[PDB]
Amino acid sequence: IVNNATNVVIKVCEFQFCNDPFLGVYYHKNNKSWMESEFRVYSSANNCT
Ligand SMILES: *[C@@H]1O[C@H](CO)[C@@H](O[C@@H]2O[C@H](CO)[C@@H](O)[C@H](O)[C@H]2NC(C)=O)[C@H](O)[C@H]1NC(C)=O
Ligand SMILES: *[C@@H]1O[C@H](CO)[C@@H](O[C@@H]2O[C@H](CO)[C@@H](O)[C@H](O)[C@H]2NC(C)=O)[C@H](O)[C@H]1NC(C)=O
Ligand SMILES: *[C@@H]1O[C@H](CO)[C@@H](O)[C@H](O)[C@H]1NC(C)=O
Repeated sequence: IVNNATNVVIKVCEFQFCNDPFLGVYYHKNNKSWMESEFRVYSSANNCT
């Protein structure tokens, strides 16, 4: 279950998970905006219904 700042996603797949999975939000100084930029959770996704 991940909330990637735009839509709630529920997936049950054979993920090859990273040892340090995370999400990365980048703050842009010039326009003072925060954007979702990094999605480091799974290296692969297969075999799921
Ligand atoms: C959050 O995750 C969802 C699902 O993984 C993303 O929605 C998909 O985005 C891709 C990229 O354009 C589309 O091809 C798919 O059709 C989308 N699925 C839908 C609409 O059901 C969503 O883009 C992700 N959000 C961010 C900011 O990365
Ligand atoms: C995961 O995906 C693999 C890749 O297709 C599947 O491996 C084969 O699946 C077929 C379909 O039943 C079997 O006949 C083969 O014996 C499987 N192994 C090989 C080496 O071909 C695997 O079944 C999938 N697992 C799940 C739970 O969906
Ligand atoms: C802020 O600037 C960056 C880079 O110029 C851009 O990617 C981002 O979309 C901008 N944010 C807004 C809210 O316009």
